[PDB]
Amino acid sequence: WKPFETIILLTIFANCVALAVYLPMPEDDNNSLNLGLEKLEYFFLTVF
Amino acid sequence: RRPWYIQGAASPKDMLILVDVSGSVSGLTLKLIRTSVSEMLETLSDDDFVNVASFNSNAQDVSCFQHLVQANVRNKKVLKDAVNNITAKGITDYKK
Repeated sequence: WKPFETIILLTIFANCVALAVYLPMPEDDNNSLNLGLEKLEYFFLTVF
Repeated sequence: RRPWYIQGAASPKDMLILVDVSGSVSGLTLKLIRTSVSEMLETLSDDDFVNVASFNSNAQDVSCFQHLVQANVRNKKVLKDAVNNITAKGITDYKK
């Protein structure tokens, strides 16, 4: 019952922003940034 | 593009075309790349040497050749037929 409202609201908001900066590449290419936003998914799938 | 012009306008060459066939080129730009490599091979003579390589997270030769070949009509036919058989898939790696 602490101010965990903000700590989870902002975490979901940053998850959305990290979902929107992903850039979908065809035929299974990739770039450096996409490979980083996956090393950021274990940080958003741990908190949740 | 007339061979007398290309002949008197520069010295011979040792050209190596390096097509990028990573996944992100699929679609329009891939077919433009095929037509472009063919129209570039058409600006070579029998004094120049050529080879078409190709990379997507691993670089290999587009055809059976494996080194620089003499860019005459038969070899260029081989290299055009090999460039037309090209498909796009994988991750890009320019260093390789």
